[PDB]
Order: sequence, then C-alpha cells, then structure tokens
Amino acid sequence: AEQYQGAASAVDPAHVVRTNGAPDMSESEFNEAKQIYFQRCAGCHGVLRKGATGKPLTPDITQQRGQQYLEALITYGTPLGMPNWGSSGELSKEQITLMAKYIQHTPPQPPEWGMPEMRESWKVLVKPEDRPKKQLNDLDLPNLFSVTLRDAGQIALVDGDSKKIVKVIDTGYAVHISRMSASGRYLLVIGRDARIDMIDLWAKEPTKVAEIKIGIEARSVESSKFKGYEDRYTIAGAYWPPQFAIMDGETLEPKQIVSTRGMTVDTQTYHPEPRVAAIIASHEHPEFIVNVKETGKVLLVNYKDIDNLTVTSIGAAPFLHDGGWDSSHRYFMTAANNSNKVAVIDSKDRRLSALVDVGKTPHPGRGANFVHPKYGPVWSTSHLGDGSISLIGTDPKNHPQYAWKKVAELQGQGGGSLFIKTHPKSSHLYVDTTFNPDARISQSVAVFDLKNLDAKYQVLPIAEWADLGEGAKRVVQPEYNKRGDEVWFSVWNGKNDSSALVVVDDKTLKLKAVVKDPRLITPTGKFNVYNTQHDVY
Amino acid sequence: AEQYQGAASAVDPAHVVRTNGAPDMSESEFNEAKQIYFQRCAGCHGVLRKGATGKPLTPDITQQRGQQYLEALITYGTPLGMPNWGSSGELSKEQITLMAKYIQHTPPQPPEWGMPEMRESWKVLVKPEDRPKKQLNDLDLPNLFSVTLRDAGQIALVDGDSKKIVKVIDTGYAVHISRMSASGRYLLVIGRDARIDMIDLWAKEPTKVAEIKIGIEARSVESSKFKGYEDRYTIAGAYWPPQFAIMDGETLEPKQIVSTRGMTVDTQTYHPEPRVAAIIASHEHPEFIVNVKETGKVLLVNYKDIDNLTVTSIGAAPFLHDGGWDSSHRYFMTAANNSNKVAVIDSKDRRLSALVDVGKTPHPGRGANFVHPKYGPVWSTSHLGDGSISLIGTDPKNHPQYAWKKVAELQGQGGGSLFIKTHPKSSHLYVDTTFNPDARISQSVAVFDLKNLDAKYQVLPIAEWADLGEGAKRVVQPEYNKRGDEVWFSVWNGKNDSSALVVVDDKTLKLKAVVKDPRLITPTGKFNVYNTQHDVY
Ligand code: DHE
Ligand code: DHE
Ligand code: HEC
Ligand code: HEC
Ligand SMILES: [O-]
Repeated sequence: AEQYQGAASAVDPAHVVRTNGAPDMSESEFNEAKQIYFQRCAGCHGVLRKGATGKPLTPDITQQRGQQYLEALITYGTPLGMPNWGSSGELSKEQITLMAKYIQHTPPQPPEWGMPEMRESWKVLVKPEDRPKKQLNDLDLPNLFSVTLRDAGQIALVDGDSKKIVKVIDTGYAVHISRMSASGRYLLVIGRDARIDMIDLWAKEPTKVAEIKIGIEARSVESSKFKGYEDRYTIAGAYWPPQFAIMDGETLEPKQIVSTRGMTVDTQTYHPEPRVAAIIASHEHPEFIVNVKETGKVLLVNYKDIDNLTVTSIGAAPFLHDGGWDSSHRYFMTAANNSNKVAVIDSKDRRLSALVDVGKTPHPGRGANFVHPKYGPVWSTSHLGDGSISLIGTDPKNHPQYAWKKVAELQGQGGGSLFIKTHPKSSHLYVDTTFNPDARISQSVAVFDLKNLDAKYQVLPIAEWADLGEGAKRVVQPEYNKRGDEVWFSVWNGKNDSSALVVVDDKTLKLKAVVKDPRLITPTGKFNVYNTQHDVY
Repeated sequence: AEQYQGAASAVDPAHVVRTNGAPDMSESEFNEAKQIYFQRCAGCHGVLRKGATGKPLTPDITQQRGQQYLEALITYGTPLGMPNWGSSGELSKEQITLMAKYIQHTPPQPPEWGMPEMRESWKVLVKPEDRPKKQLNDLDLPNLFSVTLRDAGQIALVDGDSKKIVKVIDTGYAVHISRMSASGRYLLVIGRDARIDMIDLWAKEPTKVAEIKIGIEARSVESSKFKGYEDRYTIAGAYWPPQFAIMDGETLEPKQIVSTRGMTVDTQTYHPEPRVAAIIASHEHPEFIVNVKETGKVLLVNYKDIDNLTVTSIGAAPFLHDGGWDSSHRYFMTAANNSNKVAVIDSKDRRLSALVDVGKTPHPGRGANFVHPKYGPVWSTSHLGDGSISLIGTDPKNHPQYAWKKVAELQGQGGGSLFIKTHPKSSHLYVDTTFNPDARISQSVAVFDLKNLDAKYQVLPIAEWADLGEGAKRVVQPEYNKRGDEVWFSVWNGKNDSSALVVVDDKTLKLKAVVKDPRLITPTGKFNVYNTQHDVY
C-alpha cells in the first residue's frame, strides 16, 4: 500500500505559493488590528476577505497596493460604499496604519463548527414527553408579538390586544428573526451568534424547551411547512462557517450539516465563504429554499429523506439576501441586492422564473403583496440605495403581460429603506427609512393609499408620537396584528436611551398606542405569531 | 448601505487564530522541502495536508509533536502505512530535518481552477461539422485496445487481432484511464495532470478532436450512458481542486463545475480536500455516480437539466475509491478501501443498499462478476492488504439470503493485488499482484477455475513469457478482448527498460502472443473498446 500511493503528485511545487512579504507586527499590534477588523470591517469584507459587497483584501492584492495606498483608502474611503475611517475620525492615523499592515498578512482562521461542537451545544431543557398536551395558559397566542430586544440578548412576547409585555426570555445575542412552527405552538428564535432557542407557547408560562448553536455567526431559521411535515425539521443558515444545518423539529437534535462553499453563479469560480441568507419553507414540495449570498445560488434542499439529501442548486444572481412569497405562495421573490435585481424562484416547477431589474440595493424583507387596479397581483419592495419602490407583477396565468416585470414604481421619503408592508385586510402600504442619514426621515414612515396610488404618500411621525427624548430614535419594520387593523413599528433607540413600540390604527392612520417598558431595550424585529406562521404579507 | 452593514461581526476575534511558531527556513530551504513534499508525501497526506490515507500534518499537530518526534517518525516510519524515509536511505538526515521544519509551517496554497482557466485550456481541434459522417478506415474499432504508455504521456491503440500498434497519440501525462462514448465512436482519456483528450475513431487515422484541462490533478472521466443521452455530456473528477466538471459530450465545452468540499460521512466535520475518485454513468436515471473519497459520499448528479443541477448525496463510508457495476448493471459495487468495506449503491432506487465488510484494503478496480454454482450471481474483488478475494452476492431478488454478504473467499498469491478479472464467455478468474514485494509473485498472475473453485489457482509466469531482461517487470490488470478468448496483461517495466503486452489463450491458458515495440513505454492500463463501452466485466 506504501509503493502504490508512492508516485509523485501531479501538482507542480513551483505553483504552490508560500504566503508572506508582510510588514512585521507584534502580537499586541496584530491583535489590536484583528479586533478592529471584526468590529468594523468583517461585515462587508468577510471573515476571509475574498470579498463580499466590496473588493477583496487578500495579501496578493493588498501588498500590490502597498502600505500607503491602503492607509489612504482606509482614511478617506470611496463613493462606492467604503466608509472613510480617517476623515470621519472613527479610527486614528495610528490604527489605520495598523489595519493597513494587518490586511497585508494571511487572514487568521476562525474555528469550524461540525457535529461534535453542535451536539456539545445541544440541550433539551424539557423533553417532548414532559411537555403539555394542550395550551396551559389563556393567552391569545396567535396575536402574540415576538419582539427582539437586540442588545439585551432577549426577546419579549407582547400581547397584541393589551399592549403589555407578557414574558421576557433570555436568548442568543441580538436575535435576528423569529419564526413560527407550522403547528403554531413553538416559537423559534436565532441570535447572530448562531444560537437558536425553541420556545413552547403552551407551557403555563412560555418557556425554552431546547437550544443549540449551529455556527459562529448566523441569521436565518425556518421550519418545515409542507403538508404532513408540521414540526418535522428545523433548518438554520450560517454566515460562518458557510453552511446550513437541518435539525429535528421537536428536540432540535442535529441531523445534517451542509457546506455552502462552492462555485459562483456569475464567474463560476471558487468562493471560500458563501454565507447563507434567507431560508423559506416550500409548500409545493417537502423542501427548504436556501439563499446562498456570494455564489448567488438558491438551494432546494429536499428533506423527504434526510439521510440521503437531495439538493437542487439553482443559479440566480450574486448577493442574494432577503425576500418572501408572492400572494399565491408559489414564487419566492428574493433580492440580489448588490446586483440590483430580484430573483423569482418557482417553488413548484423548481426553476428560476426570471431576474427582474429594480432600483439600487433592493431590500424587501419579505415584501408586500397586493392587487394593483391596473396591473393585477404584484409584489413590492423598497430600497437602501434610493427612494424607489418597485412593483413587480406576479401572475403568469391571468396577467402574462405583467409577470416578472417592474410594472410600476412609487417614490418614498428617500433611500435607507428596509421594510415595506401591507395586509390583505388593509388598504395602506407602509415603507420605513431606518438608515436614511436625515434624522426626521429616519424617525418617520411613509404611507400610501392603495386605493389611490397616484397620490403622494403621507408621513407618520412615529418616533415623535413615542415622545422619548434624546437619541437617534430610528424607526424600523412595520408589522400588522392578526386582524390587520393595527400596524406596529419599533422605535430602535440606544441601549442607554429610551425605546418604544408605536401602534397605529390602520383604518384612520392615527396613533393608537405606545408601548414603553424599562425592559424594552433596543427593540428591532417584531413578528406577529399568526402573520408570521401563515406568511401573511 | 454603509451603517446597515456597520454592526460588529458575531465572530469573536480571540477565537480567530494567527498561524506560526514555526522553525525559520529560507526560500531555498522551504522550496527544497516543498519539492520533496509533492514528489514523496502529497499522495498520501494530501495537498493541504489535512490527512487522507496519511495522518493530518497541519501545524497545530506538527508543532505539538515538535522537531524531534517529526524527524524520528519520518526517519523510521510506522507499521501502519507510513514509509521509513531514513532507514531505507530514501532521504538524507539533512532532508528529513528540512521536511520536519516544513510541515510545521502553514501549508502553501496551490491555485484554484475555475471556468476562466478551463475555457482558456479548452480547444476544439476539429469541429463537429468537419468531422466525418461515417467510419473512414477499416479498423475493427470494437476490438481496439487503448493502452496507456504512462511515462510517455501518450496512449497506443493496439489492434486486438493483429497485435500491432495501429496509432500512438500524444496525451496528458500518465493517462490514468480510458473510457468510451456510448456510441462507441469517441475515445476519452484523462491524464493525472487533469488533461482530457477526446479522440475520434472514425477519422481516416484516429485523431484528437477536442481537449481541455479540468484541474491541477485528476483521475476519472466518464460519458453519459442513459437512454437518449449518447454523447450528451462528459464528466471528470479532480483531485485538486476538490471538484468535478460536466462538459459538452461533443465539443468538451465546460458547462458546470461543482465543489466536493464538504462534511464527512463519519464524523460529519468539514474536510477541505475531498478528492473525486471513480465516476460511473447510470443506466437507471440520467445521472452520473461520483465517488467522493475523504468525505465518503456517493453523488448522484442528474444531468436532465444541467443549468439547475440536482445532486443526491448518499452517505457511504470513508475513502471511496474504485468499483464497478454488478452483473445486472444496477448496483454500483464500490470500495471504501481504508475502511475495509465495499459500498453497494442502488442506482435505481438511489440509496445505499449495504456496507459489506471485506479484507484489508480492497481494490476491485471495476470488479469481476460471475455466477457461483452455490451462491448465484456474485461480484468479486482482491486486496492490497492481503491475499484474499471476496465474493459478494448481488441478487436480492432470486438470492436474498446471499445478497450483500461476503458469501465466500478465495486465496491468491498474496497481497499487493490490484485487479481481478473474468468474462461472460470465460470460465477463468484472474488476479494480478502488481505491488507484492516479492519479485516472482509481482511478475505473475493467479488463475482460478470457475468450474472448480475448491481447486487452488494456477500461476502464469507472465513477465517470464515476455522475455525482457532486467527490470522489476511488474505485471498489471488482466483485460479480455471482445470475443473473450484472450486475456491481456501489461508488463509494466521501467521507462529505460523494456516492456511488453502478454496475451493468453483463455481456453488453454497458454501463451498466445507478446507485443513489444520501442514506443510501448511503461504500459499500464489497457481498455478494450467494446468491453469498456459496454461494461463487460
Ligand atoms: C439574511 C438576512 C435576513 C433574512 C432572513 C430570513 O428571512 O430568513 C434578515 C432579516 C431581518 C429582519 C426580518 C424581518 C422580516 O419581516 O422578515 C429584521 C427585523 C432584521 C433586522 C436587522 N438586520 Fe437583518 N441583516 C442581515 C441579514 C439578514 N437580515 C445582515 O447581514 C445585515 C445586512 C448586517 C448585520 O450586521 O446583521 C443585517 C442588518 C440588520 C439590522 O441592522 C437590523 C435592522 C437590526 C439588527 O438586529 O441588526 N433583519
Ligand atoms: C480513483 C481511481 C480510479 C477509478 C477511476 C474510474 O473508475 O473512473 C483508478 C483506476 C485505475 C485503472 C483502471 C482500470 C480499470 O480496468 O478500470 C488503472 C489501469 C489504474 C492505474 C494505476 N493506478 Fe489508479 N490510482 C489512483 C486512483 C484511481 N485509479 C490513485 O490515486 C493511486 C492510488 C495513486 C496514484 O498515484 O495515482 C492510483 C494508482 C495507480 C497505479 O499505480 C497505476 C497501476 C498506474 C498509474 O498509471 O498510476 N488505475
Ligand atoms: C461596508 C459597510 C464596508 C465596511 C464596514 C468596510 N469596507 Fe472596505 N470597502 C467596502 C467597499 C464597498 C469597498 C469597495 C470600494 C470601491 O469603490 O472600490 C471597500 C474597499 C476597501 C479597500 C480597498 C480595496 C482595493 O481597492 O484594493 C480596503 C483596503 C478596505 N475597504 C478596507 C476596509 C477596512 C480596513 C475596513 C474596516 C476598518 C473596511 N474596509 C470597512 C465596504 C466596506
Ligand atoms: C503513504 C504511502 C505515505 C507516504 C508516501 C507518506 N506518509 Fe507520512 N504517514 C502515512 C500514514 C498512514 C501515517 C500514519 C502512521 C501511523 O502509524 O500513525 C503517516 C504519518 C506521518 C507522520 C506522523 C504524524 C503524527 O502521527 O503526528 C509524519 C510526520 C509523516 N507521516 C510525514 C511524512 C512525510 C514528510 C512524508 C514524505 C517525505 C510522508 N509522511 C509520506 C502515510 C504516508
Ligand atoms: O437585514
């Protein structure tokens, strides 16, 4: 067996390259720069630097540019998305020098996270046997609102009708979203630290029954929703490591782990860090629809047989991020934000229906579906790069002329928008502008009359209605209640500042309530149980 | 868009590790060790060194062992497969010191190989329109033998009946195998350097019509064989980079490239170098059956829609390598050699039928199928770790009691065996023993009487019948002709030595012919067109 595997490797030694020629930096210096890199740069440039949103920062490129090009670029930034760390005064000349030296070295390697680590992190707090057989409290679970108290690493269940915080549960740091099990009993939350918590809404007092950590960093979680699979499996995508994990939908036991490392859809070259973004459960087949960002692939992971996984890798467009179902729940309208496109994934026929060109940096969230008087059923989205609102036709059967076309546009307060919203019972369309550099715009939301779309929008002074005092008071993500007569908004203020949840009477557009509480720290995402569980948007 | 991707990464800086603490070595020293590493170590330890047959040689482990342990281990080796580079005198004390220092550094990175590189390497020598419409020569193409003249980087087409070299074609270095297109017109060969050459057997004189390089290092190639896909696609697996590529089966144009990097079947942890081994074309579905070694996965890559690839990842056992069809052409009998198992892949129902325990380091090649008088249809394989020959039952329908069981065993001349062989028309069973340390055994093949399996085998002095003179004269891979009355053997002698192809009258077991030629340099693999094309084994 020794002489058999004894012939030379076909790989040419000359072409295998050693890495160096980097400026010398001590342990203290290298760590200070490493800490800055993850607190300030990692989000956009990635953990490895092959590059996300912007150009790669690998040694081959950085050393080519040299110390000074790097110091200067980091110092003033660029008009294409790269913040000015020097001019703004964010970082010192000394620090920027350190970062320029740092990016000239081989990127340090973060740990991997396989089954051993997963199982070690897996915990069953309350076994399925020991869990109640019926609802042991008199809460109106369907109208409950799971609110993320970001910096607190908790979530608060707010009663829809009473406007009170019914329970505060400790979770992973800065939970990114909440999702509901198909049965409507379990609430699944995932922190950016990849920590998932499963919460039983039937317990006397809603409590965590299981937990697990599926990676170092993550964003999405979902539950199986195909007929005959209620609470069967639970999936979660991770940023690092580039992977997603399928787990038991009852105990959260890790079953399968799949690497999303691979070839890009555009250049068809290898990308060592294709982060997993949105994940939505199919209703057409027993599959999960996974978005793989950097490679721009939409994976149809079939869980009919989890031991021998079948995945259909559909090419879309680079930088897939968020998105949601069309009115019929068959077409996944997802946004390839830095490509300025919205990919239409047919979950039934399992193929890319079309690539719709939209405004700069679309950010639909899960989007807004409504029937246009002239264009029929459409799905809409606002943007981060401009104040447009794209309306895309979603009816190939009865409206072929408008299917997959940016049929019309609306104009909002400006760019920096994050979430557009509406409801089957509502006649209004809201658009927030959370990251708009103007304080007044970023603290208010635009509202359109669906019954008269030619009319300009109305501006609701959300943050002002909260009456909180100092702070940026950024408003974010409109969200209806089960009956669709009220729309909730989060007044995302600092951790040491005061925050609130503003409710609006959708019928009159008048302030209805304001939820304040010392525990309501940095409220961001809000997810009404029913509307979330049944994809009502 | 800047403040939105402006929050800190969930990844803890403290856990992202810088790599070093390695012994200082100059550029000349590092390259001398790098050159040795790929000429002598890479085959077993892998390119990135995360371990294959050989153990992990990554810095975390090597530095823990320290300079001394390393020098000593490399010097004397171990009884578990690690050759003794010092004791044998293969490497000097000076070199071993260099290697011990080298493995303590971060492994240098070999280049990737995506579509840009592939297309650049793609060449259409003769367009499909310019190619003949019928066979323009009088050769008996079905009985042609594609022989690999390993060190010459060529292959020789030998006429079966005349025993003469009809044509010598330049190819990639050390072609590993030959495969035939379903039509039986095109001959596909692939070098270990990943260079594939497509050869038209209908041209006045067989000539290359297209070529391409699918990686830095590779071993397998295959053609689509499902009804209605003759010559449609052509796949090829690569060692580095860990990937396989689907190409147009007419012009060899690159269409799809898939990364095999991923999670292992056993530990379910990430493996950065899962090399692709055997690839066999399905007859049950429009799929290719790909073996992924280190992760032990068998991929069913469906090409019905190559733009939206669907892959069924089946778990098997680590270290999948070679294997072949059962008599019926439904079950892929593959060998997970370092696991001492043979995986049975059901190509129809698309599932792992069973994991059969066999001898030490099974190496079937494509195996040998024959009907046992007592046990019914069976598939057999010899080994590299011992002299056994495992007979596994392959008839679940009419012989359930013997299906997937190591029903019986035969004993050969000893270990170091590579290929067992037989034919529907033949009543003999041959096994070679190419890497047996004994010269006499390694230069001869064992033959069994299928009509009397209790009888010991007969030893055929192949190399002696060649009458070549000096040299190790290792005999390798028995191979029948279309009619199944002759069995060919390659007398794999040195490049500066003399080699030959020995033919045997299968009916009498008597020397029939001997093919010698100054051009027949280091003949290894031989592939009869018909028997290869129609998986007759
Ligand atoms: C991939 C992804 C989804 C889709 C999940 C799904 O549907 O399966 C999503 C959804 C969301 C949703 C879902 C809302 C919905 O209605 O579906 C919310 C509330 C939200 C709050 C925020 N997200 Fe989100 N978000 C990211 C990723 C994602 N966010 C980022 O990587 C990014 C750009 C940078 C970061 O630092 O995380 C980012 C910034 C933010 C914020 O700044 C927000 C406002 C506050 C926070 O906690 O960081 N993200
Ligand atoms: C994965 C794989 C296959 C199956 C491909 C398929 O069916 O599509 C195969 C087949 C093969 C076959 C196919 C025979 C058949 O009838 O199917 C032959 C002749 C062959 C000649 C050799 N192989 Fe092979 N071989 C490797 C890999 C493989 N060999 C190695 O990695 C290894 C262990 C080490 C190496 O250096 O490549 C190795 C050593 C050898 C040899 O030493 C041989 C005898 C000479 C050589 O050229 O290197 N291998
Ligand atoms: C997104 C919110 C960013 C953050 C945070 C950081 N960078 Fe960035 N960077 C980003 C983009 C979109 C671009 C492209 C700019 C362009 O117009 O091309 C860049 C580019 C760089 C570069 C230069 C790359 C090159 O041209 O070779 C460097 C050196 C760079 N960015 C460094 C860097 C550092 C050190 C940061 C954190 C302290 C940082 N960037 C944050 C987007 C974003
Ligand atoms: C296969 C034919 C091998 C070749 C060629 C080389 N090595 Fe190897 N190595 C191999 C195996 C199977 C093992 C396991 C041995 C055991 O009994 O555990 C090893 C191990 C080593 C080690 C020790 C690692 C450890 O346990 O800490 C070292 C340092 C090592 N091998 C080095 C090495 C070098 C430098 C080689 C080429 C010059 C080399 N090996 C070739 C198998 C094979
Ligand atoms: O987001």
